[PDB]
Amino acid sequence: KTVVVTTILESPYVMMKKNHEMLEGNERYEGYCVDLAAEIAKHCGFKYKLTIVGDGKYGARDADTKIWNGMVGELVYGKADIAIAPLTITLVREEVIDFSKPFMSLGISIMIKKGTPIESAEDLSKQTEIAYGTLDSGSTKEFFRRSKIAVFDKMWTYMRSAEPSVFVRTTAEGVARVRKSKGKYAFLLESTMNEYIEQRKPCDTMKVGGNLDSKGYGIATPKGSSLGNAVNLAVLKLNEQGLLDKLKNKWWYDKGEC
Amino acid sequence: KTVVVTTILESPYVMMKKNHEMLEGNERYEGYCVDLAAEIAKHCGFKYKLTIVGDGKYGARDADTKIWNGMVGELVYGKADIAIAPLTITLVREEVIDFSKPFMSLGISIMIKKGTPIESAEDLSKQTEIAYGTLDSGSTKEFFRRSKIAVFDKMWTYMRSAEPSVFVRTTAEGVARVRKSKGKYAFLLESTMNEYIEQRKPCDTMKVGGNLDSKGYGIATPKGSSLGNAVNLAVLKLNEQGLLDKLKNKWWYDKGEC
Ligand SMILES: Cc1onc(C(=O)O)c1C[C@H](N)C(=O)O
Ligand SMILES: Cc1onc(C(=O)O)c1C[C@H](N)C(=O)O
Ligand SMILES: [Zn+2]
Ligand SMILES: [Zn+2]
Repeated sequence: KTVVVTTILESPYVMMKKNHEMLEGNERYEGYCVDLAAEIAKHCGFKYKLTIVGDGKYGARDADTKIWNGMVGELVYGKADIAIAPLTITLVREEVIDFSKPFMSLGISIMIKKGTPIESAEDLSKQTEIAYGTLDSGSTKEFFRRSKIAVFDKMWTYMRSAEPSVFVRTTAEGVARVRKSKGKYAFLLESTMNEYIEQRKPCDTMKVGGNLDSKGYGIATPKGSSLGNAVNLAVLKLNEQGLLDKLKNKWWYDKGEC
Repeated sequence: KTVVVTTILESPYVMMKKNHEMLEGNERYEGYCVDLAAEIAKHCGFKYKLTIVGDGKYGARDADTKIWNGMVGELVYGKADIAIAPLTITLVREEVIDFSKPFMSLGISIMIKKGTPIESAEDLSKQTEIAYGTLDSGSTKEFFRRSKIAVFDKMWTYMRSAEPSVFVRTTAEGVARVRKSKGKYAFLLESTMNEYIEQRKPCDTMKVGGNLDSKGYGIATPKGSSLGNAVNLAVLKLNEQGLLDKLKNKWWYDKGEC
């Protein structure tokens, strides 16, 4: 009866409340996706339980086991009823799970420590001094690996065989690496996260150039799930009423520190 | 077995070629959606016939008869198998037809004749010498009618009662009205069209301010159509491969004349 929602601890989408240890259930969490989940559930008429994905991953199929990990895996193997998180709609995922229309629009972007002499993906691909990588088990990494576009293919060829590994387990790891490499490391991540970090202390990173592509986040459900239709219509309704724009302003800029 | 595609004459999505009169069938047309249709048909493996929507409209429901017009209507009443055009994904439409994930992201925008003292929707709403309206039977008009946001709610109350009518039958009429009103008419239309016209002679218009919202265009099919699934996956692949971005650059800026 109670809908099991899988999500991920990724600021500002889902974060632990400062006093979480003294709270119970859903009240332990706060953020863009926590607010969105409450709204979706209310408009669809269901009770739910927020659960943090076990492996803390978004979702990718292991090439040798062919088993899906992350929130995608939670949906595919029946551990969760729905995923409400900054989960990117992609072809490989849409083949195994359903997605509502996008509740957020974004694109792969470049994050640099302020002062880094880099203004585009082309700038990165033509140099070697500054290292650059992406998030593991994410859609950005999958994008580069499967891209036939000149500049991106070249970037992927470098990243896949760069040593030490230029990939990170979480965005927080990528951000920290950018901040500590004194401009010698650039991080490729979605514009949404890039823009968020750019508004947080110590205000030493920035998004440079335009986005490399265009995509969106969607609320996901198991393939053929009955919840799918209601959830999709709810997302459209909430977007048309400006709720999503309000949540973005609330968590990104109203609370900005820079 | 030939798929009947309903579309609309809206540059640069679908336009008649210069020598269209000596051409036949699909060959008569060119544009972003013409190229998209060919790609979709190729990847989904079907032959098709492009047909221009009879009433030249996108799609809205008549409040009294409850009858859908435009391309939406042709899908709903079984006149076309698919709609490949700059058709906006909205709640009221999704309730009667199916939409693929978006192939283009955009938002409502403000078109002004260069020099017009307007920088935002708030500005328009706070004044009256400059009239403004939108396209009839389109998603922008519906947006304003259904929006509960203060500023947009106010703008709607004004447009719905304005006399003469501030509404137009086609974007071409709206653009023409802007160009001939010596700055006394502002046109509310989607950013895609606004940005296109801004790169067209006589280069006397421009998009001002940011978008009023975020939405997307989707390929539409009759609710429950067997084609929906393949088409949706086709759109996702084309976007990930960079084709959609390629077509945008091809029809918007590579051919810009300003
Ligand atoms: C968040 C987030 O921020 N940046 C990324 C990325 O993959 O670069 C992600 C994960 C991505 N949305 C996905 O794999 O769904
Ligand atoms: C194109 C196009 O460009 N501007 C508009 C509009 O409704 O303002 C439209 C129509 C809209 N995409 C729809 O009603 O689907
Ligand atoms: Zn804690
Ligand atoms: Zn192709």
